[PDB]
Amino acid sequence: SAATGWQKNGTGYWYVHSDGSYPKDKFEKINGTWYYFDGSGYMLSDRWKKHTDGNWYYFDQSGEMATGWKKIADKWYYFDVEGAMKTGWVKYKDTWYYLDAKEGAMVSNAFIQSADGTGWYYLKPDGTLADKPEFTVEPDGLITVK
Amino acid sequence: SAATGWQKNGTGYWYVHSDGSYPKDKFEKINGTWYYFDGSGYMLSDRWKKHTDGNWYYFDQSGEMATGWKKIADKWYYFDVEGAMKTGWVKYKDTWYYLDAKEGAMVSNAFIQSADGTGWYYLKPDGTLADKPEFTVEPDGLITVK
Ligand SMILES: C[N+](C)(C)CCO
Ligand SMILES: C[N+](C)(C)CCO
Ligand SMILES: C[N+](C)(C)CCO
Ligand SMILES: C[N+](C)(C)CCO
Ligand SMILES: C[N+](C)(C)CCO
Ligand SMILES: C[N+](C)(C)CCO
Ligand SMILES: C[N+](C)(C)CCO
Ligand SMILES: C[N+](C)(C)CCO
Ligand SMILES: C[N+](C)(C)CCO
Ligand SMILES: C[N+](C)(C)CCO
Repeated sequence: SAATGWQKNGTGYWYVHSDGSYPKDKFEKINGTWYYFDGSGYMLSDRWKKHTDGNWYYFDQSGEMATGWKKIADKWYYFDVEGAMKTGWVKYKDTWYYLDAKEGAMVSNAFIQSADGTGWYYLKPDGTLADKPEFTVEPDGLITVK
Repeated sequence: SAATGWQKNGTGYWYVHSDGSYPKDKFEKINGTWYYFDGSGYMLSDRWKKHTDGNWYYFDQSGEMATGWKKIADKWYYFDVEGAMKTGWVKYKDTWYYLDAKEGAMVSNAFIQSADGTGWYYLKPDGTLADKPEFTVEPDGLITVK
């Protein structure tokens, strides 16, 4: 906790073990919290990382691995309990949400094709699933949903 | 997960067990996360709670018990790992912070009297402890610190 723990040489943070010594290019758990250190010892803060397990990870300005829902650059993302960004459907409370399969951001006000390519799910403006959507159709074929 | 879990009757969220039944006026852990439900079964969201253990707890709009640093109404608070709002000194990374003993918000740009009433600690504008503060004094007795 003096020459042994969180260190700061201007550019960023690194961390010192009694002796392992300082993590680089890996994850580390520190007082209960996961961080990632770049190839040069420096903690990632406010940054996306695409890991070796094919997952996307986010680290806040503080360096803490994101877990659960997190608004980032004005878009929602859900991260599983082990910090992996999720895509597709997720259960949150009483309802369902859908996260782009490409960028991973929550989708809203959209039709999502069903897995078997046969049908659709509508997600409202706030992103929730419509359990009971309502349609109206005008003569030109214009559709409103609610 | 249908007539058995997160429920929503307009006013707020309540939660149904196979059969305990629905928590009221207590904490509950649900899929790894702690919530609090008022005397009437409803999940607290975006709210301070003063618990029966004499601690202050915060619950975000989502209802999640706050843990770690959390900015709330434009002030910082550190919550211990079990969600109890902390006061006094805390260790964060390479430095120290001080949280008001009264309201619990982080203190910045201030002198804090040492425990034994004998000396002082200065915390900068961003709230960090000054390990090496510098003073200058003008003829009227005016002091700058840095
Ligand atoms: C150990 N440092 C983080 C200071 C530099 C690594 O090259
Ligand atoms: C200054 N804090 C410790 C409050 C957090 C900065 O990310
Ligand atoms: C979409 N979220 C569930 C992340 C929050 C909405 O309040
Ligand atoms: C399990 N994590 C992905 C959280 C880090 C170690 O691999
Ligand atoms: C509940 N949904 C069917 C919308 C998602 C599962 O694929
Ligand atoms: C998936 N991200 C949005 C995190 C980066 C682009 O691949
Ligand atoms: C939360 N409930 C609606 C189940 C109880 C109200 O008295
Ligand atoms: C232990 N907690 C305070 C986190 C909840 C139950 O009291
Ligand atoms: C080390 N400080 C004196 C800053 C406070 C610890 O109780
Ligand atoms: C007493 N607190 C400042 C902790 C909460 C605001 O009412």
